[PDB]
Amino acid sequence: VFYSFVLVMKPRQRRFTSQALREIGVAVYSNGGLIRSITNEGIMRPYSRFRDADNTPLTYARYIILQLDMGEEEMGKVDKIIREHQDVLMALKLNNLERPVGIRSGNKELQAAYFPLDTFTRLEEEINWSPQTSADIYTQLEMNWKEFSRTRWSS
Amino acid sequence: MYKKALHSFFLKVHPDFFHHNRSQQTVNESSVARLNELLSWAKAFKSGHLQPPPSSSFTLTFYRKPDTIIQSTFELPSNFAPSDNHRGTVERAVNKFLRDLLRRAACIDSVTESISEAEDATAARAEAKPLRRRGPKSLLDEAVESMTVQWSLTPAPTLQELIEADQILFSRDLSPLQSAAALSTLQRHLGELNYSAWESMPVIVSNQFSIGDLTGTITIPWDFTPEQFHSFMAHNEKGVARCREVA
Amino acid sequence: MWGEMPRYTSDMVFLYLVSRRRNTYAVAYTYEGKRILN
Amino acid sequence: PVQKKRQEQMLYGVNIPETRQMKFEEQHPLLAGALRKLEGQPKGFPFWYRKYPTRRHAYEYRFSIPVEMLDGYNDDVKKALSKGMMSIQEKQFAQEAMYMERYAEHD
Amino acid sequence: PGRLLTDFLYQRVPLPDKSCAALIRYQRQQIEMLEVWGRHASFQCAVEMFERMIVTNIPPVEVGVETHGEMVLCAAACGKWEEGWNVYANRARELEKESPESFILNTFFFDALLTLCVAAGRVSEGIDTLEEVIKRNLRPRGTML
Amino acid sequence: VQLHYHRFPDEQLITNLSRWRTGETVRPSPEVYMKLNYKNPATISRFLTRTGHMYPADILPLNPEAVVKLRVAKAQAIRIGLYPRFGNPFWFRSQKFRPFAYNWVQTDRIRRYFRELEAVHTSG
Amino acid sequence: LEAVGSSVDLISPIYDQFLELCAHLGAVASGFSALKRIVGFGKPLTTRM
Amino acid sequence: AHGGISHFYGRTPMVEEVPITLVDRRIMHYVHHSR
Amino acid sequence: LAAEARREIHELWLSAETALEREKRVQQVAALIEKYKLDPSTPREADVSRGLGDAFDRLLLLCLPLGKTDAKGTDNLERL
Amino acid sequence: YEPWEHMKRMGRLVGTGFYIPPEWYNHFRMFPPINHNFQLSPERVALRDELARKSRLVASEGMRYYNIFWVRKPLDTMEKEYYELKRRGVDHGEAIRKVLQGFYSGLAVKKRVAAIQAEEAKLTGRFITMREATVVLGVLAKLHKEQLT
Amino acid sequence: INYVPHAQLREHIDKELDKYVAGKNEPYPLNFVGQMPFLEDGDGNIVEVPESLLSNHMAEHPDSTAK
Amino acid sequence: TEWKLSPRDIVLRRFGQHTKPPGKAALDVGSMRGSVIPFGRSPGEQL
Repeated sequence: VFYSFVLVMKPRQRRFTSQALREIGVAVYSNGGLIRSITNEGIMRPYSRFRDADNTPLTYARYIILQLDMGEEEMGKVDKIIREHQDVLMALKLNNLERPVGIRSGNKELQAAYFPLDTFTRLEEEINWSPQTSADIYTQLEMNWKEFSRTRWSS
Repeated sequence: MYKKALHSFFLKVHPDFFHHNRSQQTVNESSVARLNELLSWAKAFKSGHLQPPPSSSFTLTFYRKPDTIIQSTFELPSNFAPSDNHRGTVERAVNKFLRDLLRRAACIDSVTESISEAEDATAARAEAKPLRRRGPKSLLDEAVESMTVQWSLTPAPTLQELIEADQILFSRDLSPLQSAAALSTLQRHLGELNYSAWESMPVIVSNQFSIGDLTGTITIPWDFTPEQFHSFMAHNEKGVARCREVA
Repeated sequence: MWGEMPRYTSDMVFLYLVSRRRNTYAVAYTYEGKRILN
Repeated sequence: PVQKKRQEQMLYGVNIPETRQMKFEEQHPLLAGALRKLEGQPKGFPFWYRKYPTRRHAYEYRFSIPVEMLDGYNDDVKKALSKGMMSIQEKQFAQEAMYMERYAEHD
Repeated sequence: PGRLLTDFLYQRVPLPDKSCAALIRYQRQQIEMLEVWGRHASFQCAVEMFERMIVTNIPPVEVGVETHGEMVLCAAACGKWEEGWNVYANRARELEKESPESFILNTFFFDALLTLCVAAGRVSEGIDTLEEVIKRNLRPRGTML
Repeated sequence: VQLHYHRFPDEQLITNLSRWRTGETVRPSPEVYMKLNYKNPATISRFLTRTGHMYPADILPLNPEAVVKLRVAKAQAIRIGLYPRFGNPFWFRSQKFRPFAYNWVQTDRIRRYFRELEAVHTSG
Repeated sequence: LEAVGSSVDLISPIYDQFLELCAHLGAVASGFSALKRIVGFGKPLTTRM
Repeated sequence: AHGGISHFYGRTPMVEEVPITLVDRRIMHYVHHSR
Repeated sequence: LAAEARREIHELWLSAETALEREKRVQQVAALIEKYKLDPSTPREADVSRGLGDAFDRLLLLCLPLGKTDAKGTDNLERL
Repeated sequence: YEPWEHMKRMGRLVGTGFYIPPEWYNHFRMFPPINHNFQLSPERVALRDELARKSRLVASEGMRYYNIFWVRKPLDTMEKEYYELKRRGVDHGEAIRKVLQGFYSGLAVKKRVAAIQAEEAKLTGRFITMREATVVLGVLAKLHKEQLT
Repeated sequence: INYVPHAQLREHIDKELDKYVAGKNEPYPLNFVGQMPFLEDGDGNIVEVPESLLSNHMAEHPDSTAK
Repeated sequence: TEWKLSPRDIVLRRFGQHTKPPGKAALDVGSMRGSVIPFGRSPGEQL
């Protein structure tokens, strides 16, 4: 993925959240960009939060994942819009996707021994594995699991 | 050297590839067990501790998949003895037998079998007039290592795993003490004599010498001797195979 | 918020004990956030 | 390290060894490759490899991907690999590759 | 240039139209020096400087015809016809009509307009601007022609 | 019925297969590396002992790549709003990693099973 | 041109015009030998060629 | 805010659930080791 | 059916090694292709091609020398 | 302060002709002081890991038959079948696909044999297995202990 | 990779927002962090809170109907 | 593409270029008490 964005936003009404997401998508499309995936992780319970528009230190927020393929000139505009949006409490940008983190710190041999195409072609979920997912699931993908997952409740 | 030829031969003659003919499969199992014993005691001879062969002369029979019957006879020399000269010459004898078996299987090539014959003739010439001298393995060494690492008979199930296998049964006709007598002192040190092909047959203990009353199972009375069990399974071998096939 | 983090109760009183190099302080507060005693 | 970076930037597969497994792939098998059901059936032998000896011959798309390689792919992927998405390093290499094409003695 | 304007305002000097236009022209030189994919940040810096010049009441700072023309030149160099023609040229014209003779449009302003028209590909607007220059009874420039 | 209640029902096919992998007669793991990211507070808490501050004792065996990845993952988690500045929520969870008696309640079930088996035997 | 680099792709029209020139000149051997160059470039043959 | 969830509720480095004299001594020993 | 196709390909290869007409070999390879259904539209099941192995390349090379101008004699190679 | 320096000094002292050499000088000329300077198969392992990973998942979730015994026999037969495919043809992807098919077929047939034998024995009401017998013995012993207490 | 087109923007964001709705039931997919988000009935209405933090949630906000 | 360079700025060292000049190496000339002879005044020395 070119760029990833995690948006922590105040859990406003459905119409307001939809309008904010629509504005973000319209800006991304108008700036000559593409959205790989937009997902809503629901309302969670962060350890600490402090709103900026309402100045209320309360722990209630919603998380959203947005994957983009945009150039730097337009990604600057998109980042500015997202950061200046009143609803976006905290936006974090992952730009360390096409290159593994800290290969230079790791070793000089690994500095030029990586292929960016694999990371670019894979989605953000494969780049950063979720706790519930596993390589067991990945191998179950190519094991013809439909014809095998038939006695999973035989006991 | 002979690695590819031995791999092809074991692929052709391995019993695990013949499920349609259980008789052929068990014949191949017995033949490969005898071959493994032959190679083991030949390696013992080569190392230096010499013991009488289990069978000085015997015929080994194998069956080959289409893509006949391969029977090769191993014979020991008349002057065979635990002497060092016969220790050296039995290696050539077993190499000749193995190369004959491979040639009948058609896996080896004419050039490589001629090379083996040349090596045997060279060793025979050298053992007469003493020489001096100061690497690739032989056919026997390649065969033993391939049998150990790649083409080996699956280990026989132990009674501990047979407990959870749902294959060991005993009825109320006999007491738990009798069942324990039938199990503990008759399976720990007496399971080596039992046939490998028999290992897939569920075992029941009951006061009767019958070939089984359930589907695909056989029963043996408690406090039996291993010789008596061997005699019974030699008396009846077709019924157990047919029952396993129909099950 | 979850896991090993303790889950408080509205009846429990939070006592703060702050020791200094040459002083010490003991204060208490209710769950609502009121000073039980100075 | 600088010479390795320049060599990788100028040439296609210098970092790939004969075993076709980089050191990073050796140490992190999961981050290097993933499982994909669709087989590479359309991808056969590249019959257009004669015209792309070095990266400087293909500065039109990201990662110096030849145009012929994007045939059975969507216009979305084409736009994602178009010129606008090229990074700063990619654009600088495109400029220097244009100049090398203009003033080069051989490939 | 932003730090330059900040230092001038900190020194509290009465920046005239020539000084404001000089600062904007320095910013424009930086813009045209920078690469094509690096013009947006510089243009934003230019508009921030323009806002500061507009809203700084003390010291006396005047935004004149030359400064507006330089902002139009910045917009042309960046490549923003919508942001340049409909905003800064319109603001300059409104200032001229609001203040009689205090915001007269020089040949430089119309040269900037023609530069923007050429950069954006606008031909009708460029012809209209040149015709306006001709009608206002002042000679054009060689660059304008 | 079971003689003993093993830790996992598939332990027989898990532990035996794991032992057999190496072949017998009877530095971060890749999985935790891919798990190591901002959205996995458990993994970073494994290497962060007690308070959020890390310690060089685990750094010494761990690769510098792993160390920098852990640092950036912790920073990103803090910025996104989880895994707070001080203290690791999964401390005792990481402490696991260290960075023929039949019950009377089963006896009744077995007896009911045998009564049903008696009924089945009478039926058949 | 082949020895030096290039980014644009005019190989097919270039060889088509070269084959037309060989047709006008009578260079059947050169026209037939350009087919090997076309094959090496991987371009398909044309009815005009 | 010093009630319920507080400002230092997320910034508390060491938490031990329940005598507490042993806990306090152990925490002081750990702090002494750290410093 | 894979082993049967393998031995059939071996017999066809020995027949082609023996003096045979080019049209005859074209007919033989086309008949084998149609009887074993070596078609791109065949699904994963009953796909003899995936199991042919050496027979696959043998059949691939069996048809080329007899190309001539027959449309079938070209499209059999195209299908393979 | 070196053995070589001492030897050289003694030698050049003797060379003057006015110093009777000690015996150790000639002896160390004969024996000079010691100097300190001037000085399983990886492919088989990978295949076994692949087949184990493809078998454990299908046996744990797909099959849910944790009571499979003598798992070495199906595993070894499947490995030998993989080799047979590798020799009969190219069979890389085809062999990988047939791995799971063959292993699942073997597990299914063994499980069906075990289930039908157990159900037939239970319906007949005879042929109680060893696990059931020993569980009966254990629960009877526990009830005996309870009655004693 | 199934990209998000320009047309299917509202019709995708609405579905993403209603991914977690009480009425739909079904096994709700775990979030990216691997936990259970607060199930919302609609327009920001907390209904279901995880049992691990239910006590803390009730203590912080009393008279809240959640399970 | 474009070269927006300025020789006047390059020569006048606008933006403050720096060259890291040599230090005592150029300045030092040794003692000039006598004449420079081959192998120096004291060829070879033992410490």
